[PDB]
Amino acid sequence: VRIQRQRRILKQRLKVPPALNQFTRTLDKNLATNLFKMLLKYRPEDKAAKKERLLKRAQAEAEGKTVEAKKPIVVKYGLNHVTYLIEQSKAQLVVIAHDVDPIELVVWLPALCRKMEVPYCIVKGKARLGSIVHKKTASVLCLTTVKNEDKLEFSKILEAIKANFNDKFDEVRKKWGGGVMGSKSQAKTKAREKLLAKEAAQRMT
Amino acid sequence: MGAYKYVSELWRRKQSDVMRFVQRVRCWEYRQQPAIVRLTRPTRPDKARRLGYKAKQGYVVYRVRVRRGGRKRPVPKGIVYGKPKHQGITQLKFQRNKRSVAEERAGRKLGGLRVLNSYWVNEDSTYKYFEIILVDVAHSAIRNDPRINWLCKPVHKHRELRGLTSAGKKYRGLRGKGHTHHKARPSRRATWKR
Amino acid sequence: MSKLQSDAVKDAITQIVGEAREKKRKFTETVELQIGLKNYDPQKDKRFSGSVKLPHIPRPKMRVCMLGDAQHVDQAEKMGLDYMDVESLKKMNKNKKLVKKLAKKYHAFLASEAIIKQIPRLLGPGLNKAGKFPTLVSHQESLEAKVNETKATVKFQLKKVLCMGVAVGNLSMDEKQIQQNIQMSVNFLVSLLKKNWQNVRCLYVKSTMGKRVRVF
Amino acid sequence: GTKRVHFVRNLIREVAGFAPYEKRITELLKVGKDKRALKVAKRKLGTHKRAKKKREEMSSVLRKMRSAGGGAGDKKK
RNA sequence: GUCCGACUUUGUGAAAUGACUUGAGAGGUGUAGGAUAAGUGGGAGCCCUCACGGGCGCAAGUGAAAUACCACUACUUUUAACGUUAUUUUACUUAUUCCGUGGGUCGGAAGCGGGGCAUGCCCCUCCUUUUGGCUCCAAGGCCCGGUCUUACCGGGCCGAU
RNA sequence: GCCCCACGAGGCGCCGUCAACGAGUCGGGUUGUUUGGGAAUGCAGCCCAAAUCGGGCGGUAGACUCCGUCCAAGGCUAAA
RNA sequence: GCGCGACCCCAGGUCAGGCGGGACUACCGCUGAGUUUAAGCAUAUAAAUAAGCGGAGGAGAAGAAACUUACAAGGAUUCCCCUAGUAACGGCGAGCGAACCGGGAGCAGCCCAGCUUGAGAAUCGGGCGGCUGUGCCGUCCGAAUUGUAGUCUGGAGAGGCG
Repeated sequence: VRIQRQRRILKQRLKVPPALNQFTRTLDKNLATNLFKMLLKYRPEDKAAKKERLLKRAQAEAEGKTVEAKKPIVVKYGLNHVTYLIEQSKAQLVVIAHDVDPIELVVWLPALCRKMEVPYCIVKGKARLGSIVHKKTASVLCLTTVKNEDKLEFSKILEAIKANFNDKFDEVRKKWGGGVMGSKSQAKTKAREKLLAKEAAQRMT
Repeated sequence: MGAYKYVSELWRRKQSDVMRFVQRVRCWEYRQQPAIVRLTRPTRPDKARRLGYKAKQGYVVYRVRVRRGGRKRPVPKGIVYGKPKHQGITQLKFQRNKRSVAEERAGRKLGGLRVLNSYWVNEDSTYKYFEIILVDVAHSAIRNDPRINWLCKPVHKHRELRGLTSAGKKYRGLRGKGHTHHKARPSRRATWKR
Repeated sequence: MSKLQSDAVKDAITQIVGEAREKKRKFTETVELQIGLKNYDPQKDKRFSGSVKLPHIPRPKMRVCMLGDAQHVDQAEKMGLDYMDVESLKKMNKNKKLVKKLAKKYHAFLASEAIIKQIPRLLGPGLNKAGKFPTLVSHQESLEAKVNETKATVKFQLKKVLCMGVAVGNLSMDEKQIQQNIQMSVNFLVSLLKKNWQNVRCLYVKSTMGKRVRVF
Repeated sequence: GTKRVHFVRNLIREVAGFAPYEKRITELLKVGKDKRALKVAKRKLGTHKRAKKKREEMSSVLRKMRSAGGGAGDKKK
């Protein structure tokens, strides 16, 4: 409990590099939730679901003699997989977790996307993304393709990131460290008030 | 590859950017915590995998804390009897690297697991931190994996204490390969200084 | 606004600016002025640390350039081939006095008996002939032909500026840029070992009416 | 505004080139820190004073990693 | 061992005071010559205009060199920019350090008392308070009560901001 | 002696686009220990600190130009 | 609050199993003297030895070059012969002091990380049933995308064509 509370506070106190603090400026809750509704269609298979599918396909192809199923469209996920898609420019949009314990891992992800000029978005909750995949940490998931029906509302999501970062690269702390400290804020108010009273009284009389 | 490439490049530059920022905060947390912290995530996933990482049961990553400094030689102010060329306490240094020291100490506590290799996860000013790969021999998955089944072998039991680890090779002068390195190779005691 | 517009520190290219088509815009002059090249050379006061040579420039200046020559005998006949106004040894006193309307100065070996009288006076604008700045030769006709064509003298100055004509503004851009480039090669060749960090430290092109712009 | 003077992208190309040149020279002629101190005087002395000192600080490395890592990605294609 | 310094350790910044990039200024200080002749490219033209005609060369004068015009350029000397870089001083809470506990009643605001300040309209810009007082007892059942779901049974809230 | 494991996978021949090749490690300074190793043999601590048409090595420190030679910083493996 | 999965971190006299000590001849590491020698003695010698400590096996360590070299180049590792009683080092005193090549013995070569399963974690542990069982099969939970299975390992290799 001691260490976990300190970690967020110390992010402010030390100067935070240009790659970070681009984070914390996260996607809106309204935008995030409607994104997940699109992903409701695309959700990846469970352990049971994949195993089940094999039985259906095996039966159909052997007995029915039917030609193979339609090409599956799902979100693609996992660090090494998704990052490769950014390079090839296959991914239209990637959704990137705010969190992740090795912060070194995830600084690369918006950085690479920005460099190649592929739109990305940073949403809060690594767990929230992970729920969709029905696993653990996804870290990233992305849409390489989208259905024609989903395409219209998908445009809103693409716009969404450049409706909180239609900006050049703000490289946060020039030298600044701190963020405001509870005791210091109270002290500053008292000091300011004394100064203001003195200054005003010279002009007045 | 992916972020594996990026994190490697970050960790070159200890004093700079994300690498300094994140790890500086984390090493302060480590001081508060014991010298036994098992973690379920690798700090460096790049160098876990370049020292042998398969994520799969029986595999663990673990943190070791071993001090910074020189050497301590017992009984100061009651100093050694002998000619003054060997009089020294802090003048002397260990000839083991601290990467291997972390392995020996970790293996002492975790005798039911066997050290593969170890790597560096920074320092402060009085403690030096390492994360060490230990992988069980007693769990089934290692035996039924043919890329790590060599570890199971009785010969590799407590290999860290015998200095046969990656770290143990480097301090033993096996860093080179040919001439000049020649007096280290199969043993320092090979010719036995005859 | 001529001062304000140009940025010295940025390194422009020869083709774009300086010795280029762009120079013509700076040229409004009724006469063809020669446009000259500056270089800021890490250098010392000494002659041997100096960058001194005479190079012949590949493409002409297209200028007749008046040298001051007072000479006698067959040397005087040779002078007439490539110089406007033949002069005898008596006439050198006019040049000695004050008059110094000439790009560089040349005298013959035959003439050299008389030239010693003039010598303090001619030194001051730096135009003076010398064996150091080879303008004293028996091959009088050959040398006068060369200087008229576009042979130039290169001499380091008292505050370490280096100089040579590198065209007239009227020339086409292609001619002008190669004329700059020959000087740069000579500067590196001549340059003393003792000098530190890049002998052509800065290179500027100018016009007399116009501003200067840095070219590298 | 200043740091040299005038422009952004044009300035960056030159400055970006200067830093690995200095790094290679120091590595392949040994020494390191104190040889850099001699080296700066025997250098142009505009961008170079600040840039060389920045190497012994950070340099500007996240920006460098994007370009170098992207180039490394094009060193696989 | 002890002492002393440096560096890691070490996060945050004030202003003093050294200095560097550039950028923009007042100027331009060696003999005679008034003096920008400080020195450079360049030089019969620069500039306003052109019936015409002028500033400065052209001349006058001195001498090693003579003066226009547009960059520039030592040296006397200064200022924005982004800060950069270096000395010391000084201050904050997060490293570290010390100590306090069967981590207790902390801090900030407001309830409620009430005072002092100009006590003026309360008086904020403030100071005391904020359930216990002589009186070798005693302060324990988070309490009786109030109040709501809830027949009683039984659960909340409040009493105790 | 029974299944022939084949039209798979790999091997070979030829062709292209690539070649991803392990960091506080390299390397260096300083100190101690050790070495025949001598302007540092290996080793370690501390301090500084990289790069990938790159890097290391080449028994005297150094710059310069060449040439030669391998490909670390992961790991197994009988025999003598 | 309750956060299905899970995230992060605790607890079972917990489910199936595992560790200590010995041996310590010989071996692999660590750590480390002095007597002695120099006719004294400190640098040096003894000795990178004895003592101290840990850990395996029938052998162990080593191991397919970031090597040796300077050649019509040798070619993982070990040991013997030789180099060698020598280059070198050393109050250049006492002493200290090996390797490279050459010959012989024995021989043996390899896989991961770092290019893509993405038509889908194809992989694995456990419980459970059956089985001819250092295993195999069906079934169900669980592990693992902060990456299992994997082509491929520098001698290379992945594509393509035949």
